[PDB]
Amino acid sequence: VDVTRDIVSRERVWRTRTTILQSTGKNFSKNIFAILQSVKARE
Amino acid sequence: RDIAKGHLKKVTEQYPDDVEAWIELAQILEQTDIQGALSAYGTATRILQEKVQADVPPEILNNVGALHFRLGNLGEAKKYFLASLDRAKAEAEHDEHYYNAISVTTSYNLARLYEAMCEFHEAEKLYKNILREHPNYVDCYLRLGAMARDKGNFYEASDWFKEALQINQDHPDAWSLIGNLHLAKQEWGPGQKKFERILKQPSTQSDTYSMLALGNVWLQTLHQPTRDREKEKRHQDRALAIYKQVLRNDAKNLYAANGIGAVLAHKGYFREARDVFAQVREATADISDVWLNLAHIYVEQKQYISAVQMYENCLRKFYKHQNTEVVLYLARALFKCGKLQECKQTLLKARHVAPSDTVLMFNVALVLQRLATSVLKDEKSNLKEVLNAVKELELAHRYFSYLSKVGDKMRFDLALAATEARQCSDLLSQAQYHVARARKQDEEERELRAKQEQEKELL
Amino acid sequence: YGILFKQEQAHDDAIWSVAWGTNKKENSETVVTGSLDDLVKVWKWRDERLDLQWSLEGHQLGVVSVDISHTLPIAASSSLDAHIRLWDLENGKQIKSIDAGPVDAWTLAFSPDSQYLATGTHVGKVNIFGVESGKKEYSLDTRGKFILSIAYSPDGKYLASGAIDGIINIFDIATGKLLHTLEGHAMPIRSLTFSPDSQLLVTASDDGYIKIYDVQHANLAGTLSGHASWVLNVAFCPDDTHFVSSSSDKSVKVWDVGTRTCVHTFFDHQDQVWGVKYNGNGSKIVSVGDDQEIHIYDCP
Amino acid sequence: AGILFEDIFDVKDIDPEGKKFDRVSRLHCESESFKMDLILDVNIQIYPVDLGDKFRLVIASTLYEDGTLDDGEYNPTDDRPSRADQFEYVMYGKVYRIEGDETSTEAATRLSAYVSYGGLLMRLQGDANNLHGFEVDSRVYLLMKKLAF
Amino acid sequence: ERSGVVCRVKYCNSLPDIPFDPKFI
Repeated sequence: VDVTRDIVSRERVWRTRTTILQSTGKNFSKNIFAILQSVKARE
Repeated sequence: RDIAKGHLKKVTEQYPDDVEAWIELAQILEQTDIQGALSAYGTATRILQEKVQADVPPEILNNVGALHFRLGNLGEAKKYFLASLDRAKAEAEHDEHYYNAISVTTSYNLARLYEAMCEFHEAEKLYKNILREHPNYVDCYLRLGAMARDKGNFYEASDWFKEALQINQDHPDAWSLIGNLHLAKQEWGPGQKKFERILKQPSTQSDTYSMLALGNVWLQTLHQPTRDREKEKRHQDRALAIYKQVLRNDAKNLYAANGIGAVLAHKGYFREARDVFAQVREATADISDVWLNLAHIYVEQKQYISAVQMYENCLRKFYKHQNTEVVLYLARALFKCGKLQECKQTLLKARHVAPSDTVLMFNVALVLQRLATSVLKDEKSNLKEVLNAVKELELAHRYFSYLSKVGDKMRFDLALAATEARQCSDLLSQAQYHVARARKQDEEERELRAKQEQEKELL
Repeated sequence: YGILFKQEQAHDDAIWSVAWGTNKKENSETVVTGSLDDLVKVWKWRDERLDLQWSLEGHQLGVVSVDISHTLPIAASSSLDAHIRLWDLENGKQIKSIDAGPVDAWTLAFSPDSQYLATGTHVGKVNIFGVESGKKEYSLDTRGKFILSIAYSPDGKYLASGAIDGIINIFDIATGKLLHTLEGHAMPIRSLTFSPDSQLLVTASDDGYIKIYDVQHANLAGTLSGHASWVLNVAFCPDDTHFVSSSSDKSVKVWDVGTRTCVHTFFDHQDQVWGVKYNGNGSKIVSVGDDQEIHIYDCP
Repeated sequence: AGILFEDIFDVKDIDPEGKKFDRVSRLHCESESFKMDLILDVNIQIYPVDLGDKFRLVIASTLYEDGTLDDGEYNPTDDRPSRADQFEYVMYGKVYRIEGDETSTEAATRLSAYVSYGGLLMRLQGDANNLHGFEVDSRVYLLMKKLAF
Repeated sequence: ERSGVVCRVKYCNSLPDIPFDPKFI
């Protein structure tokens, strides 16, 4: 029906699964993978 | 959007008969702070009334009620959605703008509110009113099964979820909810991978939610004594590879580092777990996982305060204010008087909602024996205490008898209770000793008070 | 609707149970409380004031339930200690101590005749002890998981039991046999009571739906979205016009038993409400919770 | 180590009394995992904060990450691992009072550790177990840092 | 005592549900 394309085309959904899993902070992986590699190097 | 913001800051100061400027303001600010969008729709509502007597279109009262629905103004958002419905109903000639779709979205948000307004029945009825008029809608069909899922994972919740998938198999949300079905009963540990690898096709791929659900179902296989069989180590390394992958594609994926720190903690790298969980905490400490993992790192210092603080913070929610697992995590280093005697209280509070568990009935007995031997070994204790300790020891012995007949255990046979029974018998002998000590101290205090009373008679 | 009375620090520990006599008889001229601090405070409620009348002790573990004889100012009290103890509310002495043996006993259920006393157990049966006897007279052989709740009808015609499987086991106290089994729930039934007329049977479930089945034909009379949190306790007034339900979220709702509409929601509990009970007339409603305190809502 | 106390905080008021000074504002802040309370004066001129600003506050006994005690003299010219290197606002001050709800018989449940950072005052108030690291007339460093969240 | 308390201490982390966002238009 057109009711589907009537709504999915105007809707303005702002949040979804991935936006919950993502940090909104500035913690990228430069400060994470660093220790991840260092502890492997200790092994 | 930055250019849209900087243009809107130019239209906001000057007043060239601004009419839709606040609409475009709120249309960006609904991702940013929700109050800015609210202020913009608030002023846009009145700015649409000075030129003519024209009613507010339903789309604005709808968007503002949708803003307020995220807030605690649930009743106010409800009035907004009611007014949007009444207004969209009045749009008998807006067939181009499709007033009907506007009423559809408004009713959807309204049933979502009633679902959220502790009124599941109104949400049910509104969702059915969308089904009866438009069975090609998904979320109305899904939230309905969500409501029934509260009562149980086996009602028409599960059916409506599967039926939704059959109509729209390429709907990642319905599919994810499918895999969420199997998470109730974890007996589908290894077999969930097939159902999880369905939509892992390249057209879907980079679905971080599936990848993480995979790493989670893979992590559940950890905490096994088969690590020396080179079986859990490979599982750890595999999940670590998953996490590294979802890290390279999403450095901000806090659940990636969450599981990385989990496997490091299972590695005993609790300091490496500590600071990765700390970075998670800094980014978003609100999630139920950090309140646990962080407390489990702090408690591992044997000294702790934050652990019980974080256990308290996670229990603040109404979800499971009465909870057994939190007390099982907390029942640790139980030897301080405020840990021993208090943990009895929290074990009893847990058991009064879950009396059927063996582990509560076992740990309450272990803490009882810990206290009883903390006063029936050497202590020149208070007199009433040695009367009470033998009572507690008797009840511990009764539990020791009752536990031994139960078949199923905490995946660990309780055959080792014989040493608890021996401790019980020798604590009983110590009770029969310390009650003699009790009477000697009794006569001591009586002669002390008498020799004081005589001094008072002298005065 | 409002709060008439409140006490601060009415107990030193969570009030797990409260009972108020509902007859015209003197048994209504007192309040019995059971809390985790092992203080069975008998309050008088004289002068429309919650005086403390007796302070009974001796329970090893905290009081899981208190129930007042429908015929006398006497109550029975139970604990996880499985020593069910009985008291006279106008002398404050101990009558007896029904030792269950192994430490598996649960909430109590005073018969309206005040002659039998049902108890729950991890075996799933409902052991009907005798008030003046203490011996296990007869036990309903309806095994399963755990009898989390049990209740006597004001006239004594039926008897229900809340399992951990959401299996209402409608017993018959007049013959001792399982007649119906209402399985409209899958959540652990926390508590239930009988209508003043023994016609409606409310079921308090962790799913938050206070569904209200029927007993005479064993059918659902309608759904009721009661709380988002677990429904912990639910009592009827005596005139049979409304019923309150206790949540796990500090609310108390005055649901209309006829319209299934909340006519008032109380919010003067600082922690979650273990129990609620009416007066002899149904105006004063006592409520108690983890906040160790007692609140008397007035519903004229 | 020398890390006396740490928590997540957020600013919940500034200058409730009105702005008594121009480069210094009272911050009234709350902790989040311990729900302790803080009244801190910051140099609001070089380190501005607003209501709702979230920050890490690590009150430490010494700056050095090896925990070696400083002599309390300002020196610069130093390589040594220093906690300051990973903060934004660091102050040095003298704990000058520790009030609490001591009774005559049983101990305080809550303490209020008062610190003067060369005259910029701080009161940290909460359950005593988090304040056990404070003793009156002891040197401490504030080491706070705003969480971008 | 001869032992500490028995505990299946496991570093768990769940996943969030679908947010079912209100349909702004």
